Amino acid sequence: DVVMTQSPKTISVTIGQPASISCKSSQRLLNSNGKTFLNWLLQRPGQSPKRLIYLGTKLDSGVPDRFTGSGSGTDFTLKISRVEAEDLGVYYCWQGTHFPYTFGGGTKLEIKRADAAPTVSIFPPSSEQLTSGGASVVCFLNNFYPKDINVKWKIDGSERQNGVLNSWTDQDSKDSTYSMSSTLTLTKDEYERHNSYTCEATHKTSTSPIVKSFNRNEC
Amino acid sequence: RVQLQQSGPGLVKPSQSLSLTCTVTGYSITSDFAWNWIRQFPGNKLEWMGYINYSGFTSHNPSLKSRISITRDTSKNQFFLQLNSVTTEDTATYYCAGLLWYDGGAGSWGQGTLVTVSAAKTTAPSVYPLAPVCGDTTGSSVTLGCLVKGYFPEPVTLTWNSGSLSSGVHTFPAVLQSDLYTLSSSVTVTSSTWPSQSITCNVAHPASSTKVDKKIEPRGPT
Repeated sequence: DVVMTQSPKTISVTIGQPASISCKSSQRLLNSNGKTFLNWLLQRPGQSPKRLIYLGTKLDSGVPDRFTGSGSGTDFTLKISRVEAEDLGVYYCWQGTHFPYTFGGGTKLEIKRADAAPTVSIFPPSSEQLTSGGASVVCFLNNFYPKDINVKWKIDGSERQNGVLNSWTDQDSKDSTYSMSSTLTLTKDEYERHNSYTCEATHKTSTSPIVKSFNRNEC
Repeated sequence: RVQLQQSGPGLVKPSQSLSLTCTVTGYSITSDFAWNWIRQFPGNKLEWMGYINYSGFTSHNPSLKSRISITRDTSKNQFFLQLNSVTTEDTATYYCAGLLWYDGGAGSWGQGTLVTVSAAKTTAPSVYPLAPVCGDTTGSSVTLGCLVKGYFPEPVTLTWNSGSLSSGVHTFPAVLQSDLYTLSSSVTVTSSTWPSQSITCNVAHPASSTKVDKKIEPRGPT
């Protein structure tokens, strides 16, 4: 099967700057009638892949003319003349000249922006959940940049590492930031035994962590 | 223009078959296109499965040998996927996608349908309100949230105020543990608007036919 190799794996680009990414195929993609079945696609966060370029060099239907495909034979390039935040996502190449048809592994376009500290919010277990046996404490770390961040949980000032589950959003095209949710799950009985709960976020916008806490049984 | 939509069961037991439908609107399936099935695994990995074209001719990936059938019903303007002998390795988002036969142009994909291959039981979620602590409501914005816990399989849908509240929302990828998923969502509004303008998270879990509309009540007197 034809191997489609994309590089780089990821690219970070400031809004208004160009981008270029490469797709190299293990066999030539020209066919016996002069057509090159090479497409580029973009998959935006939470969407299906969508058309961009086809026939190697042709803009597909309705696609912004900021996208240009070039190349022939085995070596293809996608250029964006000036990046917009909504261009972020994973760009794929695809070949339809040689059965079975194959896709590249994807190049992720990230938008570079100014640093932003997270907004940190902590939430106690709901009364409804406490009637059930379990107790989840949730911390949101929202709208930060760059994407690396660390969260630490404390119960009555002591670090708790077990029972924590984290989840991360993809980059937002509206403000080019990232967000994270961390949930600490305990039994209802262990939660009701302790008093203070703390979420600490460490990020490069500040030298000391951002700390949000509550006491159980206080509003 | 052509529009595609997948449908079919989202949870399949190991060793049985997945059976999906693509409904095409805006174009006849007997004209111009190749009608493809493509699946996406965790990791940006896309696999072409096969097509049936406008004349009924088919082709499929040798990676799926003997397991795949792609068919059509022209009276319904639909085409179909059957994949038998499934295993957990077939858990993927399945897409239908039409590309023109002549040039590969005009590619149009459905929204995708998750198929989970698992023996685990369907379980409806509990939807818990995340009400802000008093001390974090005195600023110019306030964050609230919703915790959707203990469901299987994916997906759920989650909106705020019936989709009328869409800015300032972060809905996070679900986490799986012990064959159950947990998802959270946050929403941030101008603090002076709350609690005068209520905020409700609307959760639906189609696989269990369950909906929860949970209004977020302040901590403190309500």
